[PDB]
Amino acid sequence: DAVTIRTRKVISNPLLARRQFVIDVLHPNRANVSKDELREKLAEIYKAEKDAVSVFGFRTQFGGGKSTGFGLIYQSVADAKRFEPAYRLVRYGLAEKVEKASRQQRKQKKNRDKKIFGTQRRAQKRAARRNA
Amino acid sequence: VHGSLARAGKVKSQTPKVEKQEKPKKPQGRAYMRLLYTRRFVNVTLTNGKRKMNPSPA
Amino acid sequence: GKGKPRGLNSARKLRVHRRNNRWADQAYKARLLGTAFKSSPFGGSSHAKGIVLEKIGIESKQPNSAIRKCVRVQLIKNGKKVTAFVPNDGCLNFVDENDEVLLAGFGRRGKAKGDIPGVRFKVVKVSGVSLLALWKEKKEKPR
Amino acid sequence: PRAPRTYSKTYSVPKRPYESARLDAELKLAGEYGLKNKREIYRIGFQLSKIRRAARDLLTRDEKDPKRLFEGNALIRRLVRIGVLSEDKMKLDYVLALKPEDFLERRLQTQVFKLGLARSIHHARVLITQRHIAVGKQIVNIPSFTVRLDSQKHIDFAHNSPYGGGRAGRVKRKNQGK
RNA sequence: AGGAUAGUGGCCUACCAUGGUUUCAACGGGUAACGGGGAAUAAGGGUUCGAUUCCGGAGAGGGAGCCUGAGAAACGGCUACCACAUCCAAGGAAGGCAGCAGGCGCGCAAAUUACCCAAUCCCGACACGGGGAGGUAGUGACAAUAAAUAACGAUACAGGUUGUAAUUGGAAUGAGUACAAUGUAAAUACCUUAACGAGGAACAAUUGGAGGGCAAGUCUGGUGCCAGCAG
Ligand SMILES: CN[C@@H]1[C@@H](O)[C@@H](O[C@@H]2[C@@H](O)[C@H](O[C@H]3O[C@H]([C@@H](C)O)[C@@H](O)[C@H](O)[C@H]3N)[C@@H](N)C[C@H]2N)OC[C@]1(C)O
Repeated sequence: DAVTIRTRKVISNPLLARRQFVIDVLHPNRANVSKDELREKLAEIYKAEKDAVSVFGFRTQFGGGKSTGFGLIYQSVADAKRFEPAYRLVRYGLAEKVEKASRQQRKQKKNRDKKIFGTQRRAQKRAARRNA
Repeated sequence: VHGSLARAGKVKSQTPKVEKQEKPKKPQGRAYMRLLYTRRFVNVTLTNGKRKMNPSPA
Repeated sequence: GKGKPRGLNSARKLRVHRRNNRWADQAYKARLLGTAFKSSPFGGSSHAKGIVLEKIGIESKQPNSAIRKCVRVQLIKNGKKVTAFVPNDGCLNFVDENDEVLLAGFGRRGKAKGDIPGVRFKVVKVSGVSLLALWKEKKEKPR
Repeated sequence: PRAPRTYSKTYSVPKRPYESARLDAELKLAGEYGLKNKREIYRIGFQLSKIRRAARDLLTRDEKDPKRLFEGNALIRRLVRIGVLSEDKMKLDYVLALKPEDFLERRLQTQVFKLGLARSIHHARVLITQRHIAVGKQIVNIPSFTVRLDSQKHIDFAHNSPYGGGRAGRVKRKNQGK
């Protein structure tokens, strides 16, 4: 209801081929909209694609209503993929959260490779022959 | 007339036991300040320059 | 006049003279002799735990006449034997031989309090629970 | 590790705990401003006391002195802005006359009481606490929130208040239907 | 004068001289002594504290000796002894939490064997890998800031224009539970918010006191210099 998008402190960022500014939502009678919704409104306002828009860090003033945030308007999915981290892309869907094990499991494996010199196959076959 | 360790707890033991009385709770916080401010400066009960705050019933 | 040196170059005399005479100040002398660390029953702490060795009743000093209920205690940390006092009518019955009590001073800084001869500490807890709760039955003695 | 965060205290209890005169005066102030406890009196005493220590030291200095003028004028303006001082009292010598009855006027509890928003100052406190008040376009829930002159004009019911336009509340929505 | 050192120097050697410090406190002994920036209190002058977020030093069970390397007398490097201590088929082998978390002990006295490289910066052949450094959660009444436990009206009452002692109602609300977004590396929490959430609003405030110092009773029972209180 009467959602408005208000921008200040705009930096044209060619080094990362993007653009940095601050984004304010003026929404009454509502909790707040999802970040993705601000991405579609930013897209419609600035006639850029959805995947070239990224926003983050939204906080509302005391008393409800108005919220601030920070957003990036890239100039391709290619650019928004070149200059961006994995967690934002997993948020949107432009990537996938890689299925690594836990930190303890990975560290324990890496320490467990410190007890073998040379290739794993060599040790495996050697131990198999000695366990006959 | 002496004592010893045997008579320990005598008076607290033989005190007739009386329970505390159910009574309305008093306000906690700034309402208690309201109550004191009235009883001391609004409903003052001055007695010829002798203000008693726990006068015995007599 | 006044019997102290006033000269502009007399600082060493004044400083050493003050240093000598602070030894007559009991607080300063206790602190710099390390008496609390080397001779106090608690070794300089605020509280100490112990084991009850017996019970004792001590006749109060004049002009009072009563029997103060006190326990003989040996401390865990150093094995010293101290006499503590249990407050609150009906709490000598909460302490038994070979119980572990927690002690504290009477607030007079190593001196005796009141009409109680030669007693310097008060029992705070017994068997891990405070005497204030056992007296008011908020808790019961675990055995 | 990371650098420490600075913090401090905002009150100091009196050296004498039981003075009949001081106790009576503090109860009078609490009743006249509907305060929660004496620490709110203590805070005014503390902050006015450091103001007066600094400002006394300034008044002990000479006029036209950059330390003197700069700090004194800054203090004077920070005092006039909040409504502790008025328009004709920018001299640095009227601040010493200031009283805990002054700083306690500027609270939102007192201001909500003074301009008809509440039936009593206790009502004013429970309206601020229960979030029915608004200072300008910012909703305020802190009774000790000090109002300058600029926000003196801008105190009203919350834009979404049951008393300022919006769905009334639980007791209404549970009783009016029947 | 040489030797050694990266280099000065009794740093060490040879020969020689007999010097060097001290009541202006040497030397020796104590330290419940790492130093400092600082902290607490503070009319002024002072007193007391500083293991500990930054800087400097030192140590890695105790001692010593070395390798490598620009740089270590390094201990999450080696070597040996001492003390502890693990495995063993008895021939042998393997150790160093004053890193993080966790156990035992000690005591008056102090928290989870959690998540992560997203920030801070560091290292490497490196835009990419790694970082218990660090960051996020759990425990957390060490301290510090703000701050609910209620409020408003009416009857006859009471009283000299309201300041009135009770019980009659309409309302308001967040403590909490929970649609959703946000927050975030992912979360949690805060902030924002659907449906909920108070008359004994039992959604019930505590700790100490009432002879004086020192604020607040000579009211009722119990005891009877006993039991207890009492700085
Ligand atoms: C055993 N108690 C001693 C008590 O005897 C006395 O000690 C003095 C001491 O103050 C004197 O010494 C003192 O004064 C001299 C001054 C002459 O310069 C100083 O040089 C010296 O450092 C200083 N400690 C010393 N000369 C004799 C002791 N008995 O005062 C100090 C004390 C520790 O209380």
